[PDB]
Amino acid sequence: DAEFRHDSGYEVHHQKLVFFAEDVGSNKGAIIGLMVGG
Amino acid sequence: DAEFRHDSGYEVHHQKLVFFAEDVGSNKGAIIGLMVGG
Amino acid sequence: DAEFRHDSGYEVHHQKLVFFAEDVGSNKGAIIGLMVGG
Amino acid sequence: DAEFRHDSGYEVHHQKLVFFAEDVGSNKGAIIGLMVGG
Amino acid sequence: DAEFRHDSGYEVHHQKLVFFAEDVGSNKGAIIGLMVGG
Amino acid sequence: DAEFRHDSGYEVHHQKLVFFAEDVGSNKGAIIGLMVGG
Amino acid sequence: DAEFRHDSGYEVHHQKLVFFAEDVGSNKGAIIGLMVGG
Amino acid sequence: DAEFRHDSGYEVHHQKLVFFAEDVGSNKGAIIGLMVGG
Amino acid sequence: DAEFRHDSGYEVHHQKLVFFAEDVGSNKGAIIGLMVGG
Amino acid sequence: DAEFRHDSGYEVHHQKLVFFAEDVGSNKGAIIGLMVGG
Amino acid sequence: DAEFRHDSGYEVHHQKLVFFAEDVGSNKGAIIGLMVGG
Amino acid sequence: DAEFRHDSGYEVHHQKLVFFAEDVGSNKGAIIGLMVGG
Repeated sequence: DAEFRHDSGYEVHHQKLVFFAEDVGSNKGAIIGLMVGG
Repeated sequence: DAEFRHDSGYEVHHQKLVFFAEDVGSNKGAIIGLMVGG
Repeated sequence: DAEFRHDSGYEVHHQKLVFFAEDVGSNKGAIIGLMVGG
Repeated sequence: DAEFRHDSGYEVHHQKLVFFAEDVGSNKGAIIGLMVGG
Repeated sequence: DAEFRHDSGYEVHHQKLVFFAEDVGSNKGAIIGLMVGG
Repeated sequence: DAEFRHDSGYEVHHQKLVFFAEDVGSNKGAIIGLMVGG
Repeated sequence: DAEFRHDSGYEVHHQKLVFFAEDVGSNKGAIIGLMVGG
Repeated sequence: DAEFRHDSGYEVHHQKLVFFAEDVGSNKGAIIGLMVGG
Repeated sequence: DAEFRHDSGYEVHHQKLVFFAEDVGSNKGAIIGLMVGG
Repeated sequence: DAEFRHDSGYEVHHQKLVFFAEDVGSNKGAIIGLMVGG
Repeated sequence: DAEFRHDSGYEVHHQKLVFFAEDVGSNKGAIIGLMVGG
Repeated sequence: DAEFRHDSGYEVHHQKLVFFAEDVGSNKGAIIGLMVGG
């Protein structure tokens, strides 16, 4: 799960970036190419 | 699950970006190509 | 599930982008190509 | 573009799966959330 | 582009899986959240 | 681009898996969250 | 119950305030949110 | 119960304040959020 | 209960304040958040 | 301002109390008995 | 301001109390009995 | 300001109390009985 929050007060600027990310180009907890005999 | 929130106060700027993301190009918890004999 | 919220106060700007996303190009919790003998 | 082909000769089996896929949960070459001032 | 091909000769087996995939949970060459002032 | 090929001769087996994949959970050549002032 | 009384004799002044109050923003002897099983 | 009384004799002044108060922002003898099983 | 009384004789002054108060921001003898099993 | 929320899942009980309150017997931000000469 | 939240999962009990409160018998930020000569 | 949160998982009990409070019988940031000559 993800809980993202951003709260702004008094801000003066030319440029501002806020970047919040969890899974970007990811295979978390994945099973890929499994073989079981029985 | 995802809970995203953004609250603005007093903001003065030329440019501002807020980017919130969870699963971008992802296969979280996926099973791909599994083989079971019995 | 997703719960997205954005609240604006006092904002003055040339450009502003708010981008909220959960599953973009994703196969979360998917089963693809599974084979079971019995 | 896709050019998928499968030819079977002499095959004997309990189970056989052939899985050919392209762009499964994808946004290839897509523009999402773009802003140009002029 | 994809050019997928499979040819079977003399094959005998309990289970056989052939899995050919391209761009599974992908955003290849995508533009997401871009801002240009002019 | 992908050029995937598999040719079977004389094969006898309990289980056989052939897994060919490209760009699985990937953002190759993608632009995410870019800002240019002018 | 309230018994408020003010008697003026010989008084000379720019400003005079007499403030008599009882139960201002009060919940005296109140039952709020009570639960009895039997 | 309140018994408030003020008697003025010979008084000369720029400013005079008499402030008599009882139970200002109070919950005297109140039951809030009580639970009894039986 | 309150019994507040003020009597003025011969008084001459720039400023005079008489402040009589009882239970200002108080929860005297209150029950808050009580639980009994039986 | 007040933002109150309660969400129930799987609940089994003899008795349950949820009590949410902000201003109970309160004079928040109040002016009482002010005197200004000019 | 107040932001109160309660979320229930799997709960089994004889008795449960949740009590959330901010200003109970309070005079926060109040001016009471002020005198200014000019 | 106050931000109160309670999240329940797997709970089994005879009795449970959660009590969250900020200002109970309080005069935070209050001015009471001030006198200024000018």
